[PDB]
Amino acid sequence: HHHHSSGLVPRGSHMKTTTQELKQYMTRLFQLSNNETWECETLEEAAENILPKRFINDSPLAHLILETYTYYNNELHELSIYPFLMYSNNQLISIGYLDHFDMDFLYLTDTKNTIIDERHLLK
Amino acid sequence: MEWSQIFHDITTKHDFKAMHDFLEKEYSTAIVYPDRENIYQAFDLTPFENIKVVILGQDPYHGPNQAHGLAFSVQPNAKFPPSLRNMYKELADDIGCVRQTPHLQDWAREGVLLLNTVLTVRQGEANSHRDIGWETFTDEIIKAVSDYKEHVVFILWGKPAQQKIKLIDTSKHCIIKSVHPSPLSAYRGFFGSKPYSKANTYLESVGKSPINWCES
Repeated sequence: HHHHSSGLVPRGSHMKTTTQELKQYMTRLFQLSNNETWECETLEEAAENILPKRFINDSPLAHLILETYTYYNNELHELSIYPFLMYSNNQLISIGYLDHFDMDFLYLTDTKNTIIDERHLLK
Repeated sequence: MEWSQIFHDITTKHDFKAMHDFLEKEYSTAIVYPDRENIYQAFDLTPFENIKVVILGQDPYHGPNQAHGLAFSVQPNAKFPPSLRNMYKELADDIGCVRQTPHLQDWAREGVLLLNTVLTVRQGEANSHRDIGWETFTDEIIKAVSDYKEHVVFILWGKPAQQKIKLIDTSKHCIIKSVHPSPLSAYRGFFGSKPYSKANTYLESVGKSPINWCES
């Protein structure tokens, strides 16, 4: 509820803290300069339009509209990678990054069955 | 019909005083986007009688040197957002021209109402000015466009924009809908959808000159 004030040290929201974690992981995985800032494109969209159909099915994602955060700059555009976060009513739905035509997942759930959880790679 | 009369008709139906005090405090205390004099740029650049196409956005960009009052558009020195990149790619694959500037003011002059559903935002805080009155105002704007124009094109990208079909008289106006041009969804419906040429085809079928989507 107060992720900023629920730890020992000062931090931001769950979204922004998870962003920084995703950023430190992607910087190492892709040898990123981070010479430019991560600009963010925020958008709400039905889960069935932004996630593979295999994970939708008759799960709650069939109807859910997710709040999405896609980070970008000219360096990430050069590598064709787009780190993204997805939420649904303050609950984390997905951590990952688009890699060219693929969609890599570091975390993904349908609010009932966790599909992927590799957040251990982020901490 | 003028934007001023529609705005007044809206003010008769909804009180915007608390919203005014909030926005004044916000602009005085924090960094609000876009600039104050650019809040209604979509209306200033697209007078009501010039509306041929309506493209709905959501929130303005919340980073420096980005939003300037138009949906999807960014300032000339800004880095290209991914959705705008995919819009330009689909334009190249659809009409045949490549756009090099990241602003869409010429689209606005041509008659494309680039309407965000929320018109202000605090710097770096997504949805910070949600649920303060912008939704009611933009819903009424959509209703007024549907009422006081004979035939226009609504380009509805994404599910939230498609939820506004309830406000549009589908018997009068063309509705072009697909998934969002965002890289998260562009390959599930947007690429190949050809919204620009479809809009121009409808405009010519209703006796109106087409949109020049290209640069000039």
